[PDB]
Amino acid sequence: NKRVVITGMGALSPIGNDVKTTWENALKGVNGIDKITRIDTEPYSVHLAGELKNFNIEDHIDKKEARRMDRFTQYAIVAAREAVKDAQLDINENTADRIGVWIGSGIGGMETFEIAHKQLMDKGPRRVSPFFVPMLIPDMATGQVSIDLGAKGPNGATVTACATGTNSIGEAFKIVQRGDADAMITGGTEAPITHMAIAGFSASRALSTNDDIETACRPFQEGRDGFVMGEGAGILVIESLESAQARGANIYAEIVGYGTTGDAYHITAPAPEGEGGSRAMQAAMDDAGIEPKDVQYLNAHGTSTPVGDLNEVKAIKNTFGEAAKHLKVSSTKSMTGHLLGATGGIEAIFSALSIKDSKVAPTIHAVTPDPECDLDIVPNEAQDLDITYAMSNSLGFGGHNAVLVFKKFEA
Amino acid sequence: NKRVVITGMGALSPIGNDVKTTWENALKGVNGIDKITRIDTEPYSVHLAGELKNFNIEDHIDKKEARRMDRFTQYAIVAAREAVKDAQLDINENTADRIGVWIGSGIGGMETFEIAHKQLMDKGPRRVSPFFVPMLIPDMATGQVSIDLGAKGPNGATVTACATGTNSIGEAFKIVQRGDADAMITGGTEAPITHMAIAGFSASRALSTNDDIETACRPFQEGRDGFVMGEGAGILVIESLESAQARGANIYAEIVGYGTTGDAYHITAPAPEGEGGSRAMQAAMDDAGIEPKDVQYLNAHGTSTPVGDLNEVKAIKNTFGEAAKHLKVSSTKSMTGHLLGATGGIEAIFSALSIKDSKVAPTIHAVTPDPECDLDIVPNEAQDLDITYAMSNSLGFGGHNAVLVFKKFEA
Repeated sequence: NKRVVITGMGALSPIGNDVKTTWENALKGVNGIDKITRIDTEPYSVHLAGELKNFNIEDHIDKKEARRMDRFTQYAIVAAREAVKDAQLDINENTADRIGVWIGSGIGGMETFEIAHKQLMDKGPRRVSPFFVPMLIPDMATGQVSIDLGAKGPNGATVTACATGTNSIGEAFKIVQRGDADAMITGGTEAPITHMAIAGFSASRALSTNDDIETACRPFQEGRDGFVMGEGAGILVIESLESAQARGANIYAEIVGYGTTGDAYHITAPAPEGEGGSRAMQAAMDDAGIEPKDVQYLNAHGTSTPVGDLNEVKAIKNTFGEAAKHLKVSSTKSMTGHLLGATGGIEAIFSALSIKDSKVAPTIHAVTPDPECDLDIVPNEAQDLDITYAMSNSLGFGGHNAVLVFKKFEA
Repeated sequence: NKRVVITGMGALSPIGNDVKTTWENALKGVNGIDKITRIDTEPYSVHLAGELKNFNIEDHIDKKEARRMDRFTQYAIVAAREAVKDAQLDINENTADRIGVWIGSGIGGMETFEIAHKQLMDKGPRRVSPFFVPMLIPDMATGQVSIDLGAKGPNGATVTACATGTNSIGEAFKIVQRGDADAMITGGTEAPITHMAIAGFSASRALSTNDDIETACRPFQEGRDGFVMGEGAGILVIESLESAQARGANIYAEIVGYGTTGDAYHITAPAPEGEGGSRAMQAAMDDAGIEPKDVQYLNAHGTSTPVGDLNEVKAIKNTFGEAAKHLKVSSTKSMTGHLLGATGGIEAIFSALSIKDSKVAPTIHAVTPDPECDLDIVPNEAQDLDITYAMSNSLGFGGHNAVLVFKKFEA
């Protein structure tokens, strides 16, 4: 059973258009949420989202070969390129067949559908673009990324809502571990800031109606009224240890555990006591061959929803027990917003970078605490911390629970 | 490596509302393709499709709960129930945690999107149903299926276009094999017969505009002009050998191999000479520990497209070699149509049932033999054949290739 290491990272987030902007800004507690500029939010009750700032796709890809990509694919391509450059992974005739792509998108090409549906309705089916289908479907990020990079190994996408990025990485992890690829370009991507997504998520009352930016998203806090939608992509290049060392690559961290469970409870509501989340955390630690004692850091799912944030704390308290007081939890979503599919990818990056730099990003807006949520939230300011094992949680709609455990590399 | 066996099957297809009907009808070369009744097809050039016949959802699910499910989820629920009943898998307090769900849908809730987007446009954002999001996204079939059955093990969905059914099963296979679950309810589902899907696929020139119900879908033959769209769901209950034997379950077949590759060539067009397809077939055989000599049957992808069908034969020829003209290949899409997400599941079923009943389903409409596609396609009439190893290919849009290898249960 081969050892799997992280050799590259790529990111586009509301707080940075590359990994170290994103990461540095994350340690300074920067706010990615702001008034929506992408759409006219007049008829809605939500006007805030974590949009990418100062981002031009034409800086990265030619116009003709971009007009044929939905934003969610655009972000994946840019982030994957960054991660491959970072790992200095050479994808060529000798290596391509064993270098795969496994990038999920929870929502897919929402904007593309809206445009093409308007067309069919308002102007007839005959004027629907021949590029509609390959722009719309969730696996098109993976397909387009593999074409762009020449990667030919195992090729897929795990679509599991908010847990999409974490599951996709986990699958890619087990693909390398079983020896079916030497390297995988993996993670999550999402472009949900659209008419239909805002109207859909607020219809189901999952979105915050707060118009003020300084408290809109406030994980684990009094007054939290749902998550704030964000966009971006979190991509990892993961390799076998053999491969990484053979080509001489720098190692960020090792991936050692992956657990996934289902609540089998409600289609949108978390299972009471966060029971599914607990079983997922336990499975990931059983995979890693560790116990709760060994985990210093946990990047929480913490979306700033009443039940979610409460149920996660309950899950953590049940699973860790005594070690719950002596455990650093952070919800980086407080800065980025909930990136949906892409959130698990970006959080895997945050987690692995936390092990490397011995730091933990804060949970900003930690103003009005909660007697129910009595965990070490690493409030408002970044703390130093020596980490050996980090956890990342993703507990999304549909009852999907996904957890990854990362480990410091030393030999 | 733990041995993984198929204990249950469930199916909804254009040629039957359960496995027995579907399979029996399949061995008689029944035509599932007929004029579309789902929607007014007047402004389009395509008027045929493989719709479910005499299927009412209220026979299976109460109207109040069905109204909150897109057809693709409705199909997944009904087929999963059948496979569970078939396997007599009991999901309870002691088992649920180790029984997972992994059901993919390549397209998800196309109809739900069309309805909600229309309301958003000509009425307003506040008239959008609160059930829109959980009806729309692709992982909701897995979410709703696990809730309905109480299954709580690994929870996910592999979305890879036409290869969705096959990849999903491959993932579930690997989950049991690594011992992360005792059983998995897995497969593909799809409800693609919608305005936006017909307009989308014809715009990209992938659908036949043929009206002749008896020649619309002619896999591998002379006049083929694209695929014919179908709906349905193909669900398997797969289990560890130890588990199936402990609870006393009848075994259909064993899953022994799984390969997945990426073309890294074109978004819709197959890699030249089906090179990616060949690597996927080789990977699955390497996984299974067999050579091309050992395969008696291969359920081909064969969607009735010029380039696709030709490139698959090329892939088969390149990979099997001498054994190529001693291989029994067949494309069951000739009868069901191309079910997209569901097709991988429906074909895994056919492949496994082919090993059990030692009978191969035919490729109907094999009227005009194309000189380039010179394979043993089991023309028009079902043949008898002893099978030890069966292959199922799925090579779809986005450059995704997925191959499973099944094996007659030994001991």
